[PDB]
Amino acid sequence: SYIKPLPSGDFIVKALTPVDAFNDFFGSEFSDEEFDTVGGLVMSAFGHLPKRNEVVELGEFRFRVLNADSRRVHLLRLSPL
Repeated sequence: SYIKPLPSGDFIVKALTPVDAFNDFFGSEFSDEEFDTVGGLVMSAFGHLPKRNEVVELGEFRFRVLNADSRRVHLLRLSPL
């Protein structure tokens, strides 16, 4: 549902993924008090609505925008650092 494994070892992650769920999958420690969803985590780090192929590094991961529309991020590619 939330994640799709890729054979590179990266993941496609839905922006609506709860941060609690994300930390459980990936071993990260992002704040579930400060953030509700991965897209919120990413949009805060950008400080704007990103376009496809914008990238941010947070924690031990790289987040690359695969899909966003005019309102929100939809899909991120997650790579380990």
